[PDB]
Amino acid sequence: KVFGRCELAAAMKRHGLDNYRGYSLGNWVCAAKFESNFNTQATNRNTDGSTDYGILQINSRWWCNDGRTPGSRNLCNIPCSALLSSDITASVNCAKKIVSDGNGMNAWVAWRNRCKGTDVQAWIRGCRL
Ligand SMILES: [Cl-]
Ligand SMILES: [Cl-]
Ligand code: NA
Repeated sequence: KVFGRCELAAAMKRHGLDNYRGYSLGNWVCAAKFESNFNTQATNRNTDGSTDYGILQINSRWWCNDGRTPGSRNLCNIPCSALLSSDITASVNCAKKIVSDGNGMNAWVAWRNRCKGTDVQAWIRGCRL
C-alpha cells in the first residue's frame, strides 16, 4: 500500500506515535517519506546482507526475522514480512522499540540526515488529525 501523506499521519496517530518518546507526528511522517516514499512494500538490501522492510525500513540485522541474515536478532519478535502489510500495526509497534533503544530517531540514518532539525510540522500541515 502507498499511503497518502495525511492518511499515514492519521494512521500513525491512531497507533500512538504522536509524540512517542517526544517525537512529534511530523518527525515520523518525514522519516517514512525518505525511508519508503510511504510504500508499505518497500524493501532494500544492506551491504552486510541484512534487509530493510516497510514504511520505516526496519532492518533484519536486529528487529525482525527473514531467515537470511546470519547472526541477526529478531528483537520485535515478528517475521520481517509483517512489516510489509497494508496494516502498519507491526511497523509502528516495532518502531516504538527501536526509538526507545537509546539513540531515539537517529536509529533512522535518513531521519538524522533529512528530517532532524527541519520544519517537520510541514509533513502534517493541512491534515485532519
Ligand atoms: Cl508527500
Ligand atoms: Cl532476538
Ligand atoms: Na533478524
